[PDB]
Amino acid sequence: MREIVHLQAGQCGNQIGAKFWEVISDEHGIDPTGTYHGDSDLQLERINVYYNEATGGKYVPRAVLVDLEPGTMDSVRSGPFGQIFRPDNFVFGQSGAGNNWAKGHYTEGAELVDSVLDVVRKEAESCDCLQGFQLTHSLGGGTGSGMGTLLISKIREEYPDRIMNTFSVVPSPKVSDTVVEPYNATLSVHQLVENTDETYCIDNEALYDICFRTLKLTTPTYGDLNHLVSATMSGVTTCLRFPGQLNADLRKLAVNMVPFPRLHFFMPGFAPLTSRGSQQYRALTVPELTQQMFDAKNMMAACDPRHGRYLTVAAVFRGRMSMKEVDEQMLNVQNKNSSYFVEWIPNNVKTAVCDIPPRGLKMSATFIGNSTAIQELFKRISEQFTAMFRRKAFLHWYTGEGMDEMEFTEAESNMNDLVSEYQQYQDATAE
Amino acid sequence: MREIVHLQAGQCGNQIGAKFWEVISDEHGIDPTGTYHGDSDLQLERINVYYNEATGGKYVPRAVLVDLEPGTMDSVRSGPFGQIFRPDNFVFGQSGAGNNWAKGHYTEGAELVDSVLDVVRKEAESCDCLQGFQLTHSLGGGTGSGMGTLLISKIREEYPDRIMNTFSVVPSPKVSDTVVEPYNATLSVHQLVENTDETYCIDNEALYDICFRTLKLTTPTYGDLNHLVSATMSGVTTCLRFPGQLNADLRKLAVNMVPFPRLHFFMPGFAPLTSRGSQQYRALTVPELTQQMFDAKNMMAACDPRHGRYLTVAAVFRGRMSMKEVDEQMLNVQNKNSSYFVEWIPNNVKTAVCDIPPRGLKMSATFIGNSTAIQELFKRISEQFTAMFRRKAFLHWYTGEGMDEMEFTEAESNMNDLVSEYQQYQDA
Amino acid sequence: MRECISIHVGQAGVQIGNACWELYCLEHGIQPDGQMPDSFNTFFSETGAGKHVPRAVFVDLEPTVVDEVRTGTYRQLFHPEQLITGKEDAANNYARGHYTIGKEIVDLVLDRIRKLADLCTGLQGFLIFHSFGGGTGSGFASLLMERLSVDYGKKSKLEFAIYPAPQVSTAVVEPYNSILTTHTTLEHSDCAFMVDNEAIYDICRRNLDIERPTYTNLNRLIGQIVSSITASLRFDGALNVDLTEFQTNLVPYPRIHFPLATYAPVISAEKAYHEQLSVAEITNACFEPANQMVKCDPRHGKYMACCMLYRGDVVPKDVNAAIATIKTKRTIQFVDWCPTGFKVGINYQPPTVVPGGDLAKVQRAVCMLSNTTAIAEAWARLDHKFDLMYAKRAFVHWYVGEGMEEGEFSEAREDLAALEKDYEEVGVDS
Amino acid sequence: MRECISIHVGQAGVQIGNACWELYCLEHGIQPDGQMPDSFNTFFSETGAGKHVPRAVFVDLEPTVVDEVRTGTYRQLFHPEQLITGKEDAANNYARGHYTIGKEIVDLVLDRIRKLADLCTGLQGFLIFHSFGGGTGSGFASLLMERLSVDYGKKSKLEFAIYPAPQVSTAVVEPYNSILTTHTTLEHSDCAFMVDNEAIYDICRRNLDIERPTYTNLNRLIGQIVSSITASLRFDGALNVDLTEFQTNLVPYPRIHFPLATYAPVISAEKAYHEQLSVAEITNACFEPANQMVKCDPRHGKYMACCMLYRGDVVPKDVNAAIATIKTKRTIQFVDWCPTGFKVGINYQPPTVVPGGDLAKVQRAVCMLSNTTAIAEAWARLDHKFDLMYAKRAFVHWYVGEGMEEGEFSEAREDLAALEKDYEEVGV
Amino acid sequence: TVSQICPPPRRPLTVVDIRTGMENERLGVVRDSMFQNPLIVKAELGKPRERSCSLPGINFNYGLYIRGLDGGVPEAIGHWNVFKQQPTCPH
Ligand SMILES: Nc1nc2c(ncn2[C@@H]2O[C@H](COP(=O)(O)OP(=O)(O)OP(=O)(O)O)[C@@H](O)[C@H]2O)c(=O)[nH]1
Ligand SMILES: Nc1nc2c(ncn2[C@@H]2O[C@H](COP(=O)(O)OP(=O)(O)OP(=O)(O)O)[C@@H](O)[C@H]2O)c(=O)[nH]1
Ligand SMILES: Nc1nc2c(ncn2[C@@H]2O[C@H](COP(=O)(O)OP(=O)(O)O)[C@@H](O)[C@H]2O)c(=O)[nH]1
Ligand SMILES: Nc1nc2c(ncn2[C@@H]2O[C@H](COP(=O)(O)OP(=O)(O)O)[C@@H](O)[C@H]2O)c(=O)[nH]1
Ligand SMILES: [Mg+2]
Ligand SMILES: [Mg+2]
Repeated sequence: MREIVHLQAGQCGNQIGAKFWEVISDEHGIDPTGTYHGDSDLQLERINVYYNEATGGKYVPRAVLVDLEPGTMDSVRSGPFGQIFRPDNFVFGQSGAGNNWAKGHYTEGAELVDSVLDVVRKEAESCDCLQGFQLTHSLGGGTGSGMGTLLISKIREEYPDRIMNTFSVVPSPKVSDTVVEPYNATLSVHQLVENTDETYCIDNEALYDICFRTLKLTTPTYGDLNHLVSATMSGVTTCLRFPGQLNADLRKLAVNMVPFPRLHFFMPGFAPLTSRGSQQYRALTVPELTQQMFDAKNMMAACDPRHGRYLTVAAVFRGRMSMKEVDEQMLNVQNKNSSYFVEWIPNNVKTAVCDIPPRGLKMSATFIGNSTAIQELFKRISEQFTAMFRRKAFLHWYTGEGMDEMEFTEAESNMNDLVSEYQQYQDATAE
Repeated sequence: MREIVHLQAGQCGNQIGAKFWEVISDEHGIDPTGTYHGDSDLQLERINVYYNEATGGKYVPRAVLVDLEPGTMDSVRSGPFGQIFRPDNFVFGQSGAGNNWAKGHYTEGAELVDSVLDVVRKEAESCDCLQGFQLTHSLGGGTGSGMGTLLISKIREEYPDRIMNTFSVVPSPKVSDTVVEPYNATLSVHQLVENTDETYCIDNEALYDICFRTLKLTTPTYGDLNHLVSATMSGVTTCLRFPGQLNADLRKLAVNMVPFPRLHFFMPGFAPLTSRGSQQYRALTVPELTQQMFDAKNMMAACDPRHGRYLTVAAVFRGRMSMKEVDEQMLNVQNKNSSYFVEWIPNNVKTAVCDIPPRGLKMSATFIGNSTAIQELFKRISEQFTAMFRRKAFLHWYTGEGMDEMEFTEAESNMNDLVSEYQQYQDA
Repeated sequence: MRECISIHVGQAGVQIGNACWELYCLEHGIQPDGQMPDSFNTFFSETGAGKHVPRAVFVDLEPTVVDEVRTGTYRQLFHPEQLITGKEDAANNYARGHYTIGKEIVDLVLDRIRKLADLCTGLQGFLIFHSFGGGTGSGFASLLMERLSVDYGKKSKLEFAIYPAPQVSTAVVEPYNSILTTHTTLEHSDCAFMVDNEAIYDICRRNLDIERPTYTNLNRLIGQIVSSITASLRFDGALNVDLTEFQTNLVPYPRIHFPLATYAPVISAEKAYHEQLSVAEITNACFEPANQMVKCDPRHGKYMACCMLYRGDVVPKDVNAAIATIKTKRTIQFVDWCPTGFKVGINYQPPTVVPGGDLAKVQRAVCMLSNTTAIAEAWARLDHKFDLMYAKRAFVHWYVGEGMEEGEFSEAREDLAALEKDYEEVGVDS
Repeated sequence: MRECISIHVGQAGVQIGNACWELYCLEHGIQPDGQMPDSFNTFFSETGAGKHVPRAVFVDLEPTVVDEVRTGTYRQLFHPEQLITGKEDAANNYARGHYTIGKEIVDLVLDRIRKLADLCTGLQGFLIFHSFGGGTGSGFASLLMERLSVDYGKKSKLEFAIYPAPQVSTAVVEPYNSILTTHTTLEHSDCAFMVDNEAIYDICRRNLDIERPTYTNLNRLIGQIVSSITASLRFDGALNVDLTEFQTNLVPYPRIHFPLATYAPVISAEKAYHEQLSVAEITNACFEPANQMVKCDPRHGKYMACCMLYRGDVVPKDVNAAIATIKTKRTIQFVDWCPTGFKVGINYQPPTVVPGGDLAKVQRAVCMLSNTTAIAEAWARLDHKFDLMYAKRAFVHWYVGEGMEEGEFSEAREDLAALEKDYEEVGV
Repeated sequence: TVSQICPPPRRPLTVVDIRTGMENERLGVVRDSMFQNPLIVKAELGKPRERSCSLPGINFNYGLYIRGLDGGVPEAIGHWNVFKQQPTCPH
C-alpha cells in the first residue's frame, strides 16, 4: 500500500533504529512479544507501513540491521525490544572496517552487500506497493559511512522510483572522536549528493547543546539524543501513519521541498522541548509552538540559519488544532523575517496537520528546513580535509585498499561545485 | 490397483528405505507390531498401494532388501520398525563388492540376481495392477551402484510398460569417502541413461548444508538426512495414496517433465524446513511455502540453477488450501525470472494439490524441477574420471573381473554425448 | 560371518599377540578362563563347554617365548596345539628359516591353519605379525605365506611387520634378512604395515610422558591400531568399513601396497586434563610428521590415498568439517590423478583401555592409514647399507652354508631398485 | 568472537604475564584451577571439563624463569606446552638470539600458536611483550616478527616493550641490542609502546608513596594499562573501541607508529581519601609531563594524534567538556594538519584492583595514547651512546663471533637516523 | 577438580605410596613436596610421571561433549511451532 523498509547501518544507526522501533512500538501499542494490547482502531488501522504480520497475531518491524562488527547485535538482543526483530534480518560481517571508508566501501563491504541486498529484496517483494526506504547511519564511521553508500547505489540502480531518505549523522569539528573523520565525510558526501532523494543532517553536538540548555539534563546518555532523533522520524511519518485534516507524506514533502536535484540536505526541528520549568502543562498555542520552533537554539543542525537564506520551510503538526492560527503564524513569520527567506519563491512554507497526537503527549510538531546555512558545514569539512590531505597524512590506510588518488580530488571537486552553486542560489538577484 | 514395490539396494538404500517405512507407517497409523490403530477412515483406504495385507489387520511392506553384506541386515532388523518386514524378502549375499563396481555388476551379482528377481516376481504377481517399482541406492557403492543397475536392466525387459523410479544418491566432489567413486559412477550412469523413466540427484553434501544453515543442527546424524529424504519422496505419492484438490500420480507427472527420453535428471525440494528459532516468528501461509517452493537453500542438488535454464518445474502441494494464490505465485515467478525458464515451452510449471496435510503439520509440499544446472554435476565427474583413467590408475581391480577396456570409453562417450545435447538444449 | 585368524610369527608377534589378545578379551569382557560372566564371533569361537577360544596360532622355532605364554595368566584361555614351537631357531638367518629349519614344521602349522579355517564359515582375511629382522620372523614367515597364496588365492592377507629402524638396531645381519624378505611381500601381499620401533620411542617420550618405555608400551599401541581397523567388523557403526572396501581405496597399482599407519589421540592424561580434544584437533594430530609411525618426512612424498578410521562419540558433520579444512592446505600435497583420496570410517563405541596401560581413555579416537610416496626413501636407506656390506661379501658364508645360491642376493636388490623407481613414477605429475 | 594471543618474550614477558594473567583471572572470576565457580572468550579458551586455558605462550631461553611459574600458584591453570623453555640464552647478545640459539626453537613457538590459532575463530590482534635490553628479548623477538609477518600478512601486531632507561641501566652492551632491534619494530609492527622503567620509578614514588617497590609493582601498572586497552573488547561500553579503530586514528605515516601511553589516576588510598575525583581532573593529570612514563617532554614537541580510553563511571557530557578545556590551552599544542586529534572511548566496567597491590579502588579512570614528536629525542640519546661505543669498536667481537657481518651495525644506525629526520618532517 | 568422578581424582603421590624399592626412594629427610615438585621428581621405569597437581577422576576427562538440544528433525518438521500465547493472570 505505502510501506517503508528501514536499513540500519553502523553502531550509531543501529542504536538509532533500535530506539526508533521502541518508540513507534509504543505509538502502535505493540508489546515486546510482538502482539497488540492497545485500545483504539486508529492504533491498528495503518500499522503495516512498518510492520509485517506473523501467525498468532504477531507483528515484526520491517528492518534490516547491518553491521561489520557482531558486537552491536548482542547489545541489540540484550536491549528491551530485542526479541521483536526477525532472526534472519540481522546481517553482520566478521571483520570491521576500523573506521576506514575504503575498507568499508570496497574491501569488506563487497563480502556482505550480497546478503544485505537479498534480505532487502525479500522485504521489498513482501509488500505490494513500496513507497521508499529509510536508512539510518552516521558519516564518521567505517561501516555506516562506508558500505552503506554501496547499498545506496545498488538499491538506487535497482529501484529508481521508490523514494530514499537518509537520517545521516554528520561529524562535528568542535567535538570529534575520529581523526580520519574528514576523509570518511569527504568520500561519503560525494555518494550522498549523487544518490539520495533526501538527507536529514543530525548533529550530535547540536543535540548536546539542546539537552544542556533547552532541556537542562544533568546526565545526557545517548538514549536521550536517540529519543530526540526517533521523535523526529516519528513526526516525519505520523502524517503518513494517521489521517489528518490536511494529509501529506514523504513524497508530498520531497517534491514540494527540493528545488533542484543537487540540493537535498535538510535541518529538522522538534517543537515541544520542555525543561522542568515548562513541565507544568501543555496549555499553549501555535504562537508558542512557532516561537519554540523558529529559535535556532531548538534546531538540531550545525549551521545557523540566520547566516544564510531560508530556501524552503516545511512544518508538520501532530495533534488536533485549527489551521487558521497556524496559517496566521506562518504568514506572520514570513512577513517578519523578510530577508531570511528567498524572494524568488513566494510562500516559502509548506504546512501539514495530523490529527493523532503523539503518545505520552497531546501536542507536538516537526519542521524540515532547506536553508543556505548548510553550506557552512561542507566548507568547514573541506577546510579540515584539505589540511588532512595536503601532506598525504593518513593516506596509506586508504591506498593499501587498492584505490587511486584521484577519488579524493573528484570528491572535493564535487563539494566545491556544490557549495559554489549553493552560493549562487544564495545570491540570486533581480527578477 | 496402483501398487509400488520398494526395491532396496545397498547400505545407503537399506537405511534410507528403513527410515521410509517408519515414516509412512506413522502417516497411516501402523504400530511396529503391524496392526492399525489409526483413527480417521481415510487413514486406511489406500494402504494397499505400498502394503500387502496380512492377518489381524496387518500390512507387510511391499519392499525387497538387497545387499551383498549381511551385516546391514542385522542393523535394520534391530531397528524400531524392524520386525515389521518379511524376512522372506531379505535376499543377501555373503561377500561384499568392496566398493568395486565390476565385482557387483558381473562377478558376485550374477549369483544373487535370481533370488531377488524371484521375490520381485512374487510381489509383482501378488497385486493385480502395478503402478511400478521404486529403487533407493547410492552411486558411490558396490551394491547399490553395482547390481542395482543389473536389477534395473533385468526388470525393464521383464516389465517395460511399468514406471520405475530411482532416488539415486550422487557422490559430491567437495565431500567424498571413496577413491574409486568416479569409476563406479561413470559406469552406473550409463545404465541409468539407457533404462530409466525418472531419476533424482540427491547429494549428501547439500544435506549437510541444510542441516548447517536451515535447521541449525549442532549434531545432525545420518537419520536426520534420511528423514528429510523420508519427507521428500513421500510427497510425490501423497497425491497417489490420498485424494486431492487436483489429483495426480507418478504417471501424470512423469509424462509432463520428460521432453526427450534421455533427460530424466532432477532436483527435489521440500517446503516447510526451518530451525526452531525461526518457528516463533513467520506466518503460516502458502506464499511462505512458495518462497520455500523455489527457495535457494531448498533443493537437494549439488548444482545451482543460476548457471542453467529451468526446462520444467513441478510442485505438488500437501494440505488443504485455496487454489488461487498457488497458481498466481506460479504465474508471477515465471514472469520475472523469465530468462531462467526456457522460451520454447510456455507454462514451464506444473502443480498438484492433496487435501490431507502431513502428520503433525498443517502445510507442506515437494519441489520437482528440471534445469540445465544438473549438467554441472556431470562435467565435474568427468574431470575426476578422466584424470584417474588417463594413467590407468586403480584399473587392475576392474580388469581382474574379466571386463574389457572399451567399456570405460563408451560410458564416457555416452555422458559426453549426454552433456552435448544437454548443452545444446540450453542454447536453442 | 566375518572372521579373522591370527598367524603371529616370531618373538615380536608372540609378544604383540600377548598384548593384542589381552586388549581383545577386555574389549568384550572375556574372563581369563574364557567364559562370559556375537561380537566375539570375529575373534572367538565357542566349544561344547561354552568357552571362547582365540583364532590365533603362535608359532616360533624357539620354545621359551611361547613357554612363558604357556605359564602366563592366559594358559587355559588358549588352545595348546595352536601354540606351535620349535627345537632350534634360525638364529637371525634368513636362509635357516627358509630352506632348512622352516620346512620341518610347515605341515603342522598349515594343518593348524586349515583346522581353524575349517571352523570359520566365511573368512574375510588373515592378519600376520612378524619382523624383517629375526630369522624366524623373516625366512619362515616368507615360506608359509608363499604356500598360503596357493592354498587360498582369494583370501586377504594383510601384513603388519616391524621395520629395522634407521638409526638404532638390535642385530647386525638384519639387512640381509630384510633385503631377502621384501620380495615375498610384493607378489603375495595385499597391504603392508611396515613400521620401525624407533618411531614409537619418540611418541612415547613426548606424548605419553614415558621417559623409560618398554615393549609392553610399544605393543599396546600396536594392538590399539589393530583394534581400530577391526572395530567396524566387531561392532556396528554409522559407516561400517570392512577390510575389503578400504583395501580397494588404497592400492592404485598391484605393486604399491605400503600405507603408513597413524593413531590419535595418543596423549597421557596429565596432558589431557586441561586439553580440548575435538575432531578437528585430532585429525591434525594424525597429519603430524612427528606422529608418523615410519621415520620419513611426509612433505618429501605427496599422498595418493588416505584412510580415515574414526571411533567413539563422533558425528559425520564435524568429520565433514574436519576434512574440508585439510583440503585447503597448500603445503600438504596430493597426486594429480587423485582429486578425492579419503575413505571415511565412523564407529560408535570408543576404544577401551587396559589397566596398568599407558593411554588415557578418550571418548573419541581416529586411526589414519596413508599411502604416500615418502616411504620409499626408507627402502633406499636399506639399499645403501646392504650395498656396502655385499660389496666385500660380509656374512655371506652363513647364508651360502645353508644352501642358498648367492645370485638371489643380487636379484632381491634389483627388486627394490625396480620397486623404488615405480614409486618415483607415481611422484611424476603430468 | 574477539581474540588476542599472547607471545610474551623474555624474562620481562614472563613476569609481566604473571602480573597480567593474574589480573586477568581476577577480572573475570577465574579460580587458580581455571574453573568458573562470554566476556572471557577474548583471552581464555574453553576446554574439556570446563576449564579456561589462558591464550598465551610463555617463551624464554633460560629455563629457571618459567620454572617458577610452573611451580607457582597458577601452575595447573596454564598449559605446560604453552610454557616454552630453552637450555641456553643469548646473555645480552642480539646476534646469539637472532642467528645461533633462536633458530633451534623457531619451529617450536610456531607450533604452539598453531594450536592456538585452531582454537580461535576470529583473532583480533597479536599482543607481544619483550624488552630492548636482553639478548633473547631482542634478537629472538626480532626473528619471530619476521616469520609472523609472512605467516600473518594482514594481521595486527602490537609492540609493548621495555625501552632501556636514559640514565639507569641493567646492562652495558644493551644499546647494540637496541640499535639492531629498530629495523624489526619499524617494518614488522603496527603499533609500538616503548616504556622505560625509570619513569615508572618516579611515578610510583611520587604519587603512590611507595619508597621501596619491586619489579612486580611496575608490572601491575603495565597489566592495568593493557587491561584498559582491551576493556572495550571484553565488556560493553557506550563507545566500544576495537584495536583496528584506534590503530587507524594513530598512525599518520606507516613509519610513525610509536605512541606514548598514559594511565591515571594512580594514587594511594590515603591520598585518594581527601581528593575527590572527576573527569576534568583525571585528564589534566594525563598531560602532566611528570606523569608521562617516557622520559620526554611533549611540551618540547607537538601532538599529532591522541587516543583516549575512559573507564568507569564516566559520562560523555563530562567527556566533551574536558576536551573543551584542553583544546583551550597554549601549553598543549597540536600539528597544523590535525584540527581534531582525539579518539574517545567509553567503558562501563571500572578497573579492578588486585589484592596486595598498589592502586586504590577508583570509580573512574583514564587511559591516553599520545603520539607526539617528542619521543624522537629519546632515540637521539641512543645514537650518541651507540656512536661512542661503535667508533672505537667496543664489544664487536662478541657479535661478529656469532656470525653477523659488521656492515649491518652502520645500516641499523642509518635506519634509526632516518626515523629521526622523518620525525622532523612532521614537526614542520 | 575433586567433584569429578566418584573414585577420588588422581592425586600427587605420597610417602606411604612410595613403599619400598621404586626409583624415587632415597634416604635422608623426605617430604612429600620433594616428590611432588617436577624439578626434583625422579622418573620411574615404564610408568608415566606422577601428577604434580591433582588430576581429575580417571573415569571421564573428555575432550569435548555436547548432545545438543535442537529437538530432532522429526519433531521439528512434524510439529512446526503453531503460535502459542500465554493466558496471563487477571490484573
Ligand atoms: N616392537 C617390538 N619388537 C620386537 C619385540 N620382540 C622382538 N622384536 C623385534 O624382532 C626382531 C628380531 O626378531 P624376534 O622377534 O626377536 O625373534 P623372531 O622373529 O622369532 O626371529 P628369530 O630371532 O630368528 O627367532 C628385533 O629386531 C626386534 O626389533 C617386541 O616385543 N616389541
Ligand atoms: N619493566 C620490567 N622490565 C624487565 C623485567 N624483567 C626484565 N626486564 C628487562 O629485561 C632486560 C633484560 O632481559 P630479560 O627480560 O631479563 O631476559 P631476556 O628478555 O630473555 O633477555 P636475556 O637475559 O638476554 O635472555 C632488562 O634490561 C630489563 O629492563 C620486569 O620484570 N619488568
Ligand atoms: N547521536 C548519536 N550518535 C552516536 C550514538 N552512538 C554512536 N554514535 C556516533 O557514531 C560514531 C561511531 O560510529 P561507528 O561505530 O564507527 O559506526 P560504524 O563504523 O558504521 O559501525 C561516533 O562518532 C558517535 O558520535 C548514539 O547513540 N547517538
Ligand atoms: N544420504 C545417505 N547416504 C548414505 C547412507 N548410508 C550410506 N551412505 C553413503 O553411501 C556410500 C557408501 O555406500 P555403500 O555402503 O558402499 O553402498 P553399497 O555398496 O551399495 O552397499 C557413502 O559414501 C555414504 O555417504 C544414508 O543413510 N544416507
Ligand atoms: Mg627370535
Ligand atoms: Mg633473559
